[PDB]
Amino acid sequence: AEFVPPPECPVFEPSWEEFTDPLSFIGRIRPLAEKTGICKIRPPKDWQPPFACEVKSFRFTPRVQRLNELEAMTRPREAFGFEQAVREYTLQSFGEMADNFKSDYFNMPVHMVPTELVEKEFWRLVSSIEEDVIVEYGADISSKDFGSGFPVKDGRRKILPEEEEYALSGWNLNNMPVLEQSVLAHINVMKVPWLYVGMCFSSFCWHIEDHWSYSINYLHWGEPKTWYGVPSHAAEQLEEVMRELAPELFESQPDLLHQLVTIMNPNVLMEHGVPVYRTNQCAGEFVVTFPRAYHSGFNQGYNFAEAVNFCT
Ligand SMILES: O=C(O)CCNc1cc(N2CCc3ccccc3CC2)nc(-c2ccccn2)n1
Ligand SMILES: [Mn+2]
Repeated sequence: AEFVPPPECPVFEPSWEEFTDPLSFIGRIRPLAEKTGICKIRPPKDWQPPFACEVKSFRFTPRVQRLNELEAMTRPREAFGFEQAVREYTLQSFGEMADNFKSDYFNMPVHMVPTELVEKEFWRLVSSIEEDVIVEYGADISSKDFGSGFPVKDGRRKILPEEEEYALSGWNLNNMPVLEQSVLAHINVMKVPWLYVGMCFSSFCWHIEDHWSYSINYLHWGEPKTWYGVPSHAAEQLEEVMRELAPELFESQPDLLHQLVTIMNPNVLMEHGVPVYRTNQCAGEFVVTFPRAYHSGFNQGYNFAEAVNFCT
């Protein structure tokens, strides 16, 4: 049985007038987008920010992902835990590895592999015990390490005159409001975007953000990032289904720890009555996750994303 793609989440193509500030736009589209958990926003055609990361020094140690680790629990192999150690890549060397992996895996040029094929094969590999596929995920790279993907007027990197509008734009993830209101905030006497370098099959589990926060994600360049989302009204329904289908050894684990391994086929959630929506986030497009909207996904290939939590 092949994977059945969930219905598509809403995609918005705002005009220049509607693109004037994100918080007003997200607040207007919320009656529809909050019913799907996630939504995609395509900026106007002429809105093309530069890539402002320090590429000459960009290096990272991506985490190793055993895609079928949950299904493998039904088997202890000899010397388990020593499968593959983490290594350091550059932005170039990671891309060379990523493109070579995908082209070798599908026996096709990387740009010719349909998004539906990677999606179908990803969910087959997750539940396969006959094949052990291992990928790497350059996740949790702080924008403070090598700079944000967006230009920032902090004096650390040169900004051309035609790039200044992107350093001051409200859609620049460094210009999103992040300070939550509370009484403690008036008693005590800092959040920044995070970067994610992906390859084919690199994935993130079903989870919600801390404090049920909104999140916005921008794909600077590369192959698409495939998303799955669940609206907040079905959050407790997903949690009960996920706990019933997770291994019994993890069923009583707290949410913050359970979310570290929650890779689950969306078709199984949909069969249990959970509404799920999907999207392919392409280069230059935004994805907004709404409060308490569970979401997961994987990368179609070598790409570079930036994400931050924002408050309303
Ligand atoms: O890849 C992207 O574009 C962002 C995907 N979303 C992620 C991705 C992500 N990472 C993906 C790598 C990974 C893989 C497996 C388990 C945990 C993690 C955490 C880092 N972590 C988080 C996270 C962390 C803390 C609180 C809330 N969210 N969110
Ligand atoms: Mn997250």
